[PDB]
Amino acid sequence: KHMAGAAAAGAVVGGLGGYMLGSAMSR
Repeated sequence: KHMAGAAAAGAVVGGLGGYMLGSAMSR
């Protein structure tokens, strides 16, 4: 059930990473 680990790590990193890189490239 490594789906919980990969999903948790991917969701967290994706949130912070998507925001910074998101607003950074947007402005």
